[PDB]
Amino acid sequence: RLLRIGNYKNTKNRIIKETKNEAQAIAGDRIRMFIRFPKFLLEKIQDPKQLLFAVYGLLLHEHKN
RNA sequence: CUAGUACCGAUUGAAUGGCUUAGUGAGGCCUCAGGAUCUGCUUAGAGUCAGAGCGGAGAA
Repeated sequence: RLLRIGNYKNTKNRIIKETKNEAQAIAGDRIRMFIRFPKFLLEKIQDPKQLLFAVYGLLLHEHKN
């Protein structure tokens, strides 16, 4: 069930090279983003003028143990 | 499998520079012309009323 990689180096840089090529929105774009968000967590959101709220992308397999 | 290194070699792709055939050529300067306008003199208008004629300067 665990992911196994072999050459970490050759996998790492190969993945990055594709990702910049497949980019849909790029630096300096104005964007709206729609996130499938479980509504019960909404109680934890704070006013973004008082508290920093930030969003990060993930690379393909980074979710796998 | 990755790295490096060079060779051709495809589009002139897409540019920069030297030499070169043919053709064209801005601008000011010199020179042949032109004469919007302004103005002096003169017999002459009326007793400024005009006209004519002889000069000087001079922009496009």
